[PDB]
Amino acid sequence: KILMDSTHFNEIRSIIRSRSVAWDALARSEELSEIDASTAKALESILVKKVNGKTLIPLIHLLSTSDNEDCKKSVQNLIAELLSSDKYGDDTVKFFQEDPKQLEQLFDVSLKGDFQTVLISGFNVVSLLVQNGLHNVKLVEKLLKNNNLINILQNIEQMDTCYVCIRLLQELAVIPEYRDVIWLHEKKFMPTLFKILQRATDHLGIQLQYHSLLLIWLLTFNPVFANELVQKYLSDFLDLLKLVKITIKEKVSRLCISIILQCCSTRVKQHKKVIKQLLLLGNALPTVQSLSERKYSDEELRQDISNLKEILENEYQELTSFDEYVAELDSKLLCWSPPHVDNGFWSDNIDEFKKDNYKIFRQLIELLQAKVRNGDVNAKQEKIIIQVALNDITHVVELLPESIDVLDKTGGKADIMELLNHSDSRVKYEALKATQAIIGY
Amino acid sequence: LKADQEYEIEKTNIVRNETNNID
Repeated sequence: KILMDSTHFNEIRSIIRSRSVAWDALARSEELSEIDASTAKALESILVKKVNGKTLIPLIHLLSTSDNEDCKKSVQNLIAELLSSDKYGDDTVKFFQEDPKQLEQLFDVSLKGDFQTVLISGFNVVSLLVQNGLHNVKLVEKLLKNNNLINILQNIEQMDTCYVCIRLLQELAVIPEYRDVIWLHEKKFMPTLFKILQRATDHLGIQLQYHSLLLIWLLTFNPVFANELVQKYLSDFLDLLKLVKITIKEKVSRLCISIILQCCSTRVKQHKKVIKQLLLLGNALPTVQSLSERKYSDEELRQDISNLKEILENEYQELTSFDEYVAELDSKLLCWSPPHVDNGFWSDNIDEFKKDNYKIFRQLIELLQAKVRNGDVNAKQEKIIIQVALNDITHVVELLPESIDVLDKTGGKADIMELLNHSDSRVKYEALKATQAIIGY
Repeated sequence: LKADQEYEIEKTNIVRNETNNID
């Protein structure tokens, strides 16, 4: 196979070889012809253990004729073994390149039959398509569109199948047309990649995560695909940074750093906007600063981390605390930021809050109302957000009290009164402080 | 390898822009 050295590929090959059907037995059961049985036996002796060569077509015909699951698994295992073998496999790939019918038959066999047989056939097809002559974007797209490949990729319990699929996609990503096919497959099944990234942030799993990161980086190598994936998941950069911080593998960290840099690279559209959004939401600057302080054995990973830190510092140089506050308000997430407790920041941003007919004040009132509606859950994060919103409202009422009338009109006083009866002691204290700042002494 | 591949694509695009300038 193309990546038969992987543990998942070896396990799939062993599973396929477990269900083995003899060529003579298939011929006896009218599942193959005598010449086809002889060709299958020769191929089995050559690979499973003489090369079939031109006889591989009779073996494929016998496999098609033998619809039994055991025979299909045996044929797939033999094909995978031939692909792994240096002498065999290459001849089959050359024959498929010369005759597109053989390549089409191999693609149809891929991701078909039994799960082990489907995996072995897909690995054989990937190995055949690894050659430049036999490479075909249409065959790769057809194999990816198969339900078996999607099930293997989404098989959380079957980590080996997901790792094999990710490795196959990463290997196919070298060819630009196959790279576009892999990008389309990623756009279709981004949920599997997101789940893998979340699992890595929170072995077979490590290899699968590394393969997924490599595939993501290969897709992001194209600026258009990187720009498309940037808006696909705003938290993807934060998840990648968390996984890189958690993971100690140098290769995984380097791949994550390269993927993060590609999204913020100048080649991708809206590079400055993407970098600013990442730094505002995922705290790219602090994570990069922490990574720079930490020592990394890999020189390439260290250089990538240094470049990412420099990019984050350059992006944050133009940004200010007002941009961070705006991003926090847009994300509706507040955890008692330094600007909330900074008297100078509130004094210098009081006019900004009241600007545009108190647009920021209206947004804060809407966030407080949403938190009050979400106050039934009374989650710790929700309680912290509610307390931060109450503190911001109290500050905006104490300074430039014109916003107090707007808040009262928009039900801010009613929201504060409702929060005054909240079960949480901190929320009740914050609401009482806001009420005291409103009309109290 | 991915970074080098992206550089080759960007380098080819720069040469492609030169062809438009040559045109």
